[PDB]
Amino acid sequence: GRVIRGQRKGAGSVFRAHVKHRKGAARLRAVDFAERHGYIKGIVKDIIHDPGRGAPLAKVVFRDPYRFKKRTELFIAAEGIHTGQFVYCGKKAQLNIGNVLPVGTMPEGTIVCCLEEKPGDRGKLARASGNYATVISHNPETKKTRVKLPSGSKKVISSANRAVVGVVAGGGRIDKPILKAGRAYHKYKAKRNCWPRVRGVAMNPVEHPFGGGNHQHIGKPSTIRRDAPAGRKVGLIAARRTGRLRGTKTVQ
Amino acid sequence: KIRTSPTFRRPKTLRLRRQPKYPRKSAPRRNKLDHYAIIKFPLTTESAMKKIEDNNTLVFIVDVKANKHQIKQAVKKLYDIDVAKVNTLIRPDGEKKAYVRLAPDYDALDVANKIGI
Amino acid sequence: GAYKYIQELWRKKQSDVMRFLLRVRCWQYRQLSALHRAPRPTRPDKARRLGYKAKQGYVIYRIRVRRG
Amino acid sequence: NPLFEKRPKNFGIGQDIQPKRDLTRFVKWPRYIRLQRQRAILYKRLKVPPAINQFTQALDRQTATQLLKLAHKYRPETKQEKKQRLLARAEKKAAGKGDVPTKRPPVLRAGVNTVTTLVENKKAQLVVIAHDVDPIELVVFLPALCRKMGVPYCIIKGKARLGRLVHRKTCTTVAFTQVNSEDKGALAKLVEAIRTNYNDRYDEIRRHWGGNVLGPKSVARIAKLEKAKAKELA
RNA sequence: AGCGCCGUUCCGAAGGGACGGGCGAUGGCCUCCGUUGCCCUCGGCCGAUCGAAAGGGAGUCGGGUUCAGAUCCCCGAAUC
RNA sequence: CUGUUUAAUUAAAACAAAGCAUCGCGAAGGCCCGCGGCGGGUGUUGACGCGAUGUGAUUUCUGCCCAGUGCUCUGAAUGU
RNA sequence: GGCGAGCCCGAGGGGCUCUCGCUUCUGGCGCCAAGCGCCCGCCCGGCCGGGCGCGACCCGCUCCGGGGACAGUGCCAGGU
Ligand SMILES: [Mg+2]
Ligand SMILES: [Mg+2]
Ligand SMILES: [Mg+2]
Ligand SMILES: [Mg+2]
Ligand SMILES: [Mg+2]
Ligand SMILES: [Mg+2]
Ligand SMILES: [Mg+2]
Ligand SMILES: [Mg+2]
Ligand SMILES: [Mg+2]
Ligand SMILES: [Mg+2]
Ligand SMILES: [Mg+2]
Ligand SMILES: [Mg+2]
Ligand SMILES: [Mg+2]
Ligand SMILES: [Mg+2]
Ligand SMILES: [Mg+2]
Repeated sequence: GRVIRGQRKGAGSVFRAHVKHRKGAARLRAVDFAERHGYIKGIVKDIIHDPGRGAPLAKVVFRDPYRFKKRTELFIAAEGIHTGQFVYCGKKAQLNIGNVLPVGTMPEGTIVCCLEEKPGDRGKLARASGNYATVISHNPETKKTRVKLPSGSKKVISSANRAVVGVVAGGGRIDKPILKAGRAYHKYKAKRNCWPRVRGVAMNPVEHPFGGGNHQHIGKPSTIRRDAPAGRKVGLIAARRTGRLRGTKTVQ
Repeated sequence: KIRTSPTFRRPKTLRLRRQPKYPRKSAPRRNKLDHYAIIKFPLTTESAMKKIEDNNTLVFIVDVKANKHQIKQAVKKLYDIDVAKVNTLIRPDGEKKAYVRLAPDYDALDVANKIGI
Repeated sequence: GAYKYIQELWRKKQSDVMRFLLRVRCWQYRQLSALHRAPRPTRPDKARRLGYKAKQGYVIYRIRVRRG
Repeated sequence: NPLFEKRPKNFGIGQDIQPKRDLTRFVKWPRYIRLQRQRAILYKRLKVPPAINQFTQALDRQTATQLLKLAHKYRPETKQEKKQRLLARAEKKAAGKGDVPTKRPPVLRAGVNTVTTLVENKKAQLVVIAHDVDPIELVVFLPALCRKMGVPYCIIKGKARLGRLVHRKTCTTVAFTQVNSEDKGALAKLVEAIRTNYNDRYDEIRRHWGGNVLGPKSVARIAKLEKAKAKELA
């Protein structure tokens, strides 16, 4: 039969991200001497709106200790920062909201965001609007630290990776209903073409594993495993359960 | 010596000037587009004739490989007259039409009678 | 005088004196490019019995292909 | 005296800028620089076989200076003095018609194909084996062959210095076969020390493995953990 | 296998420029200047290049003229 | 609901839609492309995100069955 | 090295054992070395223009971190 809708995402023809009007990739500073053995003053000049992102972007300018040139970077704007606040960064930086510092310095229960998986990749985990991570279980030997992620997973990471202290601003973004198709169309036109959302039962048999027949019924068990080939994994992909929840996660 | 920069690039090596052992075409290629080959036809129609009286301007048909400066030099080196300006168009048959307006010291009727049109 | 010793040392290419040099050369050549000019043959006996002579005009290219 | 003040700069973190330091160990080196440097480091890390750890166990510079002072006067002829001797001897045998003007020419031999033949036929009195040959397989059979044929061999560092006594870029081998009358004592004095160093210790060299040295950062880490273990045990 | 394909900053020794100083030489009216070579010093490209007759893009307007031209040609007045 | 569609026999009760849910995935990853490379899309992205589904505003509810077919967890204690 | 602390022996002093650094009220500025000490051609013990070192410690064998004989890659076999 025909190639399904799910297989067209890998071509990158019309399903790419709408990437021009974005301001830039939100990263931390590439780690160096001033952030591993001290701290350095930085000034947030203005916060801006990266399109396709509900979290605000912050434009923090630094000073280069090696050449006379003011370098400008793009942080994720933490909650409560304001233009003109001296955003500090480094190892021995004092714990305040906005100051990015490694997790080995901060105590347990420190609510941070925009942390790193590996030390030095400039911010990977907990970057969406209104999310945070919980820092627990430090270790003197075997430099590791548990972090509770926004999904509830407790990941053991290194002790040298960095994290901006605070939560990501823009929290509560999913509180308002979109309330019409128009704001959803403008939201997805800002983000990417992720919206040919057509029901797989309503579409044809030759184009989807579910559709067709004189009645709009699935006809097949929608719980389809991970060993299934491409064009087959539709519906519930490797579903360990279904139906209404009972507890929160029940996963060790 | 101290390498103060973390980036290593090519050193400025010595490049030799091209001093060939033999020329490669035995001779300079002669100028095919000379003064006698730039300016071909003096146009003698009604509108081209009206530019002699009412404009102090000759009309010529030029090979398309020439420009305003070569037309000006060709007129000054063939007809012994000075040129104020040269306007060029491409006539849609394929050739170039050049309206050569002369200096006010010269007379287009006299130049036309000397060239025979 | 020597090329028979070079040949017989190359034959048993699983011994410890050869496999170290072979592993070092495989690392050295894997970290190189795909097609490039080796200025002199690394196997002089094999190159000479295939037809290399040490004179101007014979060029050794070291080349890397993918197995399978 | 009037104004002439001192203007110091504080080079700490978060203040006045850092000066231009050496930056030697932090420059992005090219591919071939990294190739040869990690090649030397890889020879230091891995275990080399006992047939190539013979190399880097080589001749000291006093005996090498004595060896070069002996080898400098047995130099092979270059093209200029070769043609000079050919023209001179040809003119003398044409005019004076000399039957045997030269009895025996004393000159050494070069090249691995020549030296291996000379040690197989026991013509070699002394063998000089270069260190810096990039295919080591060309050279590895020669120490054991000179040992089993009883000819003394000395491993020397630098094939370019051996090429410059033969008027060539690389020489790789030098065989002393014929000695003069006033040089036999000096050659015996060299051969006695060379047999003391290399030939008499061949069963000692063949058992010893070379290389197997970790990086100095890892050695300092293991030494720090060893001092911590000794502090715990004491 | 291969015509070739992928990729556009990635795994690259991917700048042929310059304020200036020194040394040497040539040339013009060798006083005075203009050139050439060598050495020192300085100098992230966000990577060759293409891609809009509606995007960005300095500066011409008034009158008259032909059967057909017009901010283009003539006169007059300006600007880059 | 406003919207969209069988251009050239259908304009709809059809599709979409906000809302309600479910599942996979903490990047050496989830879902995909490619004949090929640790090559690409999501990704200038990081669970308030991405991908895949059922139902279809608001109000009130989401009955009972894991026998079957799927999906998933778990153990070399254990048949093949 | 104490403008800093430490933990003891202990009369000055000793380092069994460690902590490092010289920027936290402010939407300011910060580069192309001040200073010191040697060595050069010029005024008779005077003037100009230069070079070197300390400022900015010495040495070393991965650029620095995180994995690592696993993951992957090539072939073969069995599932789906
Ligand atoms: Mg909700
Ligand atoms: Mg939906
Ligand atoms: Mg739908
Ligand atoms: Mg249908
Ligand atoms: Mg099907
Ligand atoms: Mg050659
Ligand atoms: Mg262009
Ligand atoms: Mg018209
Ligand atoms: Mg007009
Ligand atoms: Mg109709
Ligand atoms: Mg993925
Ligand atoms: Mg409803
Ligand atoms: Mg039910
Ligand atoms: Mg490493
Ligand atoms: Mg390990």
